[PDB]
Amino acid sequence: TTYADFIASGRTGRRNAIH
Amino acid sequence: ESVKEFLAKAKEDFLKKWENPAQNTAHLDQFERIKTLGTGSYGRVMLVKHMETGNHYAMKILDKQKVVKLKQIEHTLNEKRILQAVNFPFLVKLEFSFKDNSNLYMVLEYLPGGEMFSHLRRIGRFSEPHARFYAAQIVLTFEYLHSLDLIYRDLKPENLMIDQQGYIKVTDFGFAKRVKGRTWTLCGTPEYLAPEIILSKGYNKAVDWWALGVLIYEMAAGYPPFFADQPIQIYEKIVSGKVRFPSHFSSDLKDLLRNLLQVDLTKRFGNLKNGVNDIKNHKWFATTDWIAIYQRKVEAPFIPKFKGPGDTSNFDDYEEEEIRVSINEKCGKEFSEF
Ligand SMILES: Nc1nonc1-c1nc2ccccc2n1CC1CC1
Repeated sequence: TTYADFIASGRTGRRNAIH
Repeated sequence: ESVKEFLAKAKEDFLKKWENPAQNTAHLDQFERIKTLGTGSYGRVMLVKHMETGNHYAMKILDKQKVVKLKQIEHTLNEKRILQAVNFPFLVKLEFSFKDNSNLYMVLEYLPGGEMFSHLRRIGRFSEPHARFYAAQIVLTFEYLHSLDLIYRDLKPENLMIDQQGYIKVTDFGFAKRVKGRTWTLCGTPEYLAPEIILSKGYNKAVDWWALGVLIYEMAAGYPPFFADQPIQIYEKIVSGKVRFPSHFSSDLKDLLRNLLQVDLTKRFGNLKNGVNDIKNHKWFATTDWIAIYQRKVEAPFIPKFKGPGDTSNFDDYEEEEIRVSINEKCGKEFSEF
């Protein structure tokens, strides 16, 4: 499922802004 | 017609403060350091207590030397200049600002309810009426900011605080800019970047409307529309012109999101002849009483548990670092107007 893919990803924590 | 009238007076108030900014309104010695609430590219945010009043505040601390190294001087000056000039119910208030030899300080109202981000990840997702309640507050906020020629550029759940009444306050104006034409800076959060930013084009306020589409999707699904392990893979997804919606999304929610997450600028909602009204009059918002949201009369779907004005249970724990003040002034000329 997409939820399981998101949870197993490296981007579930706070995301830093880029510049 | 009353919106036009309200915004005209809002512009007059803003322009007075924009042209003559408040400067040096407090000093570090007037605050008691409590706890680090967060650290990021935005430097650090500290919970502090103002000794003269006993009020708690969230103090954003920026190291002048680090801002210079990151080429963020103009962005930092924009942030403070804009924040001290704005006034809206869904915007965090800048209470004080000052600088010393080493750092810049922005003292903001403290929201112990914490970030929408933490609640969203824990709960998993918000039901459509719950997501709609927050989305309506963002719609009104952008209508206010855009009328002042301001582009926000960093919409995400991490930047949305939940107040004691369950309403939101937008924080972090680090990338906010006052611009009448187009702009070109590559800035924002990977998941929330409009395709025109990724493709190095000149862009305008329409990027904030695309970011609203990403936020609504994330609140209602529990995950963003474009995600991957690395930013590059996220950028490829964004520019591909393809989006997949969970089966639980209503027909109205999907229609609204196809119009916000629209790669074609001549077709993106918020950017057409009818402006914000294409969004406000969409079927997904038929139940939204815009005045009642603005007036904070609508019952909030979620209210954070009140544990005291200085409670930090809604924030994570960070390593406590000193607030070092050099005996020598750093970057004096660069931050003269702060
Ligand atoms: N106001 C605020 N009241 O509590 N936290 C506030 C806040 N103000 C901020 C300004 C800029 C970036 C993050 C900010 N946070 C969230 C903290 C986790 C870092």
